[PDB]
Amino acid sequence: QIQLVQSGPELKKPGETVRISCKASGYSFTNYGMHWVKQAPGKGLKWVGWINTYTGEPTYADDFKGRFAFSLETSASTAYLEINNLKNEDMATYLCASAAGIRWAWFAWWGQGTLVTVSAAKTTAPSVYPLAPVCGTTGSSVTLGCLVKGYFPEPVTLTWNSGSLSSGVHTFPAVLQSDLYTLSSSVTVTSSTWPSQSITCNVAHPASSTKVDKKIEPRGP
Amino acid sequence: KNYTFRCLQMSSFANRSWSRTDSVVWLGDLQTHRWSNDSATISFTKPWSQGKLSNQQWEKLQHMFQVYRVSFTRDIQELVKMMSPKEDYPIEIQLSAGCEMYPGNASESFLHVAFQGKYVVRFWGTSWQTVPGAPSWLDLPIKVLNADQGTSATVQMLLNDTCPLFVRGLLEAGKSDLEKQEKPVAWLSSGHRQLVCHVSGFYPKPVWVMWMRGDQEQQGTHRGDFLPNADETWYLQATLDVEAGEEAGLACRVKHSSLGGQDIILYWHHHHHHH
Amino acid sequence: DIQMTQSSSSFSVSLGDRATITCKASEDIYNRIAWYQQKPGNVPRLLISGATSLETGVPSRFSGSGSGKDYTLSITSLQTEDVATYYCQHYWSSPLTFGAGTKLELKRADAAPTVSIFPPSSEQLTSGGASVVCFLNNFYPKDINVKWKIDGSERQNGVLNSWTDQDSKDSTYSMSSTLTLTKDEYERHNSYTCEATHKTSTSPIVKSFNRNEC
Amino acid sequence: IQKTPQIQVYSRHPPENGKPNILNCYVTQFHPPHIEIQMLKNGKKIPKVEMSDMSFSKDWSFYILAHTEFTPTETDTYACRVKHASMAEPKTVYWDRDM
Ligand SMILES: CCCCC/C=C\C/C=C\CCCCCCCCCC(=O)N[C@@H](CO[C@H]1O[C@H](CO)[C@H](O)[C@H](O)[C@H]1O)[C@H](O)[C@H](O)CCCCCCCCCCCCCC
Ligand SMILES: *[C@@H]1O[C@H](CO)[C@@H](O[C@@H]2O[C@H](CO)[C@@H](O)[C@H](O)[C@H]2NC(C)=O)[C@H](O)[C@H]1NC(C)=O
Ligand SMILES: *[C@@H]1O[C@H](CO)[C@@H](O)[C@H](O)[C@H]1NC(C)=O
Repeated sequence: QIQLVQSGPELKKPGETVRISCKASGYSFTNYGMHWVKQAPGKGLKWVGWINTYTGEPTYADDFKGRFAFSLETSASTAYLEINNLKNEDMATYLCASAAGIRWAWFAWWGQGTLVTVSAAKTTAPSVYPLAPVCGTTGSSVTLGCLVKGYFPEPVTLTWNSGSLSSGVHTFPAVLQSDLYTLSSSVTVTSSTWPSQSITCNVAHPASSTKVDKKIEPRGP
Repeated sequence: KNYTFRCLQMSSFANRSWSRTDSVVWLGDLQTHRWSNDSATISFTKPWSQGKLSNQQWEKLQHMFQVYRVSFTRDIQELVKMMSPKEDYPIEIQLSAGCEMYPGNASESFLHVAFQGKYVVRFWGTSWQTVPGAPSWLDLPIKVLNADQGTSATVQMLLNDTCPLFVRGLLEAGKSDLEKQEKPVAWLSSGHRQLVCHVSGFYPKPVWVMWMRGDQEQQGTHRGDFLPNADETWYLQATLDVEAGEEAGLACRVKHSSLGGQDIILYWHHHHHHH
Repeated sequence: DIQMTQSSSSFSVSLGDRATITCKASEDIYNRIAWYQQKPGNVPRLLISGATSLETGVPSRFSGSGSGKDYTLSITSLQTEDVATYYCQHYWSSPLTFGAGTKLELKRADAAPTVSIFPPSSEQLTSGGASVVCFLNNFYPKDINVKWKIDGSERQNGVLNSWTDQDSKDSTYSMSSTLTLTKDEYERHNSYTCEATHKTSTSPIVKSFNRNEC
Repeated sequence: IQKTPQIQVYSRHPPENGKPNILNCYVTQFHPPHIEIQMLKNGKKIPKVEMSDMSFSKDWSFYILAHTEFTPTETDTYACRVKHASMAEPKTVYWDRDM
C-alpha cells in the first residue's frame, strides 16, 4: 500500500510561484528520501534533486539550483517542491518518487505527477471553422475537416454528430499558435453518406463555457 | 570439523575522501590469497591458489570482486551520512567470510561484519541482519541494503554454491602442502623465576609440550600462545616456575605428529642442556 | 556528471519479435542501472534495477543485462502491451541522470498517406484570417515530409504541423499541416499546393486547389 | 575504541652464535590496523625487515609478523619497536636469551 498522492494541476503566469505537494502513506516517511523528477511535454525524465526526509538536507541537480526548493512537513508525511520566478522552460509535469539516498535511488514508487502550465495568456474561446472539400470530385470516399483556432487553456473536446461518428476520425494534438492553441480534426466517410447525411462538428471549451456546433456544407461560387 | 576457508577484509575510512581496503585469504592456517588496495587484481600466495577453476572461471570471480570493492567503498561512505554518532570517523569495517569444510559433502558458510572492531551484522539465509547487541542505528542501512536484491542473490550463490565448490578445488590442489609434516626443534632457557622450553618449526598445530621430572609430568607447565614463523610453521613455549636448585632433573618433552612416535626429550644443565 | 545515452530514440518492431534496447553510460556505473517503462498519460513504471533484478510485478519476457558502461534491456517476444517508451537511469552518483528514452513502435506494411487539402472557410475569411489546412492520413512509416507551394513557389513561414501517435488499431500515423495567412495575403495568390514526399512513392503526392475555380 | 599492541620477539631456530637464524617480531591485539614496526640491531634499525600481510583473528583484533635474517653474535642486541595510536610513547621489546 506504499502510495504517493500529489497536488492538482497548476496554471501559472511567467514570474509567479508554484508550490507542489506530495503526501506519502504506507511506509515510515523518515525511511526513504524524496526525489523530484521533471518531464516537459514529450521530453523525457530529468532529475531535479532529492531531499533527506530525516535531516531535511536537500540536494539539487545543477540545472535546478536557485528557483527550485524542496521543503517538507514530517508531521503530515508531505513533501513540497516550490518553483519561484516561473519561466516557459518550466512548463512540465513534476513527479515525486521515494527512494533511499542516491546510491539506492531506483524509483519503484511514483506520484501521479503535477502538471504546471506556464502562460501569460488569458482565457479565450476558440473559433470553430467547418472545412469542406475543394469546390467541385471523384473518389469512393470523402474527407471533411474541422478547425479549432485561438483558445486558452487546454483542453477542448471535439466530437462528430455528438459522438455518433467516431470511425475514420483523426483529432490532432493541439499546437501553440502565437500564445493560443490550434487543433484540427478530420473525418472520412463514403461518398454516398455526405452530403446525404449532415455531419456537424462539435467543439466544447469548458474553461469559457463554450459549446459550439458547425454543420459542414459544400462550397458556393 | 576440519579446514576453514577465510576471506578477511580490512577497510579503513578516515576522511569522507580517504579510504583503503586490503584482504587476505586463508585455508586453515595457510595464506592462499592477497589483495592489497594498491593492486587492481588478486594475488596468488601459493602455486595452487587458483584451485580447480579455469582461467576464465577465475577471471569471472576476480571481476565479480573488483566490482564489489569499488561498490563497497561508495556504499559505506554514503551510509555513514545516516549513522550514529553522526559521521563518526575514523571508521573500521572488517569482513570475515568463507565456509567451514567437513567430511563428505557437508559445509557451512558464513559472512560476518564487524564495525569499529565489534561484530554487528551477518548475512543469514537470504538477507543481511543485525546481531543481538548491535547498535540501534544500523537498522536503516541494513533495510536499505536488503532492498538490493541483486546483491542478496549474488551473496546467496557465493555462500551456498561458490564457496564450497571452490574450496574443494583448493583442498585437492594444495593437498601436498596442507598435509605437510614439519618437525619441531626444541631448546631451553630462563616477575617469577622460571625455565622456558622453546619449541619451533612444527606443522601442523596439534602439539604436546610438558615439563617433566622423569615419569612425572610437572603440572605447573604453562603453555604459551601459538606464534607463527615466517615459513608457515609454528612456535610455542612452555614455561615452568622454578627456584635455584629445582632445575636439575627436569626435562622438556615434545610429542608431535611429525616425530613418528619418537618424542623430543630435552634435559637441563649449566646452560649445557642435552638430549 | 554521468551521461546516459540510449542508442535509438525510437524503432519499429514486428509484433512477437525479440527487442533489445542499449543504454551506454559515459563512465563505469557498476550495475547501478534502472529501466523504466512509460506510456503516454501514465507514470513511469520501474521494470529492472541493479542491471538484472526484475520487479515482482514485471513479466519474465523482460530481461536486464550488461556490465561496466554498456547495458541492455531485452524483450524475448514483444506484445502490444509493450509499446511504450523505455528509459534507462543510473544511480551511481549525484546527479542522477536518465536516458533520452527509446520509444517502441509496431512494424507494418507500407501505406501511402491519403492527402486532402482545404481552402479557408467563409467564416474565417469574413473574420480577417485565412487558414489552408492539409491532412495527411493513415500512412506508414511515420517518416514524412510536407512542403507548401503558393503559385509554384515554396512557402516556409506560416506553417504549423501536428502529428498523431501510432494508431492503436491499424498501426498507421497521421499528420495535419496548416498554412495560416491574412485574408488579404490569401486573396493575393492563385493556387495553393500541399506536397508530400514519402517512402511509398519516388515522386511527391500533390494536392492543389485554385482560388478562382469551381 | 582502541586496543594497545602486544609485542613478541623470538627466534626461528635455537640461537647459537655464528649460525644463521631468523628473528621474529609478532605484534598482536591492536586496533585500528595502522601501525609502525621496526626491528633494531644495537639501537640502529635493521634495513631489510620483511613484513607479513596484515590479518586478524576470530576476536577481530589485528596481527602482523615482522622478520629478519640474522646471524647472532655475543655482542649483538636485537629489539622490536612499535608505534601505535593507542600508546603515547613507542614500546620497545628486546630479544632475550641465555648468555
Ligand atoms: C575466492 C578468492 C578470495 C578473494 C576475496 C577477496 C576479498 C573479499 C573478501 C571478503 C569479503 C566478502 C565479500 C562478499 C561480498 C560480495 C558482494 C557481491 C555483490 C556486490 O558486488 N554488491 C554491490 C554491487 O551491487 C550491484 O552489482 C551486483 C552485481 O553482482 C548486482 O547487479 C546488484 O543488484 C547491484 O546493485 C553492492 O554495492 C553491495 O551493497 C556492496 C556491499 C556489500 C557488503 C555489505 C556490508 C555490510 C553492511 C555494513 C554496515 C553498514 C555500515 C554503516 C555505515
Ligand atoms: C585505494 O585504492 C582505490 C582504488 O584503487 C583508490 O581510489 C582512487 O582514489 C583517487 C583519489 O585519490 C581517485 O582519483 C580515484 O577515482 C580512485 N579510484 C577508484 C577506483 O575509486 C584509493 O585512493 C586508494 N586508497 C589509498 C589510501 O591509497
Ligand atoms: C542459501 O542458503 C540458505 C540456508 O542457509 C537458504 O535459506 C537460501 O534460500 C539459499 N539460497 C539459495 C539461492 O540457494
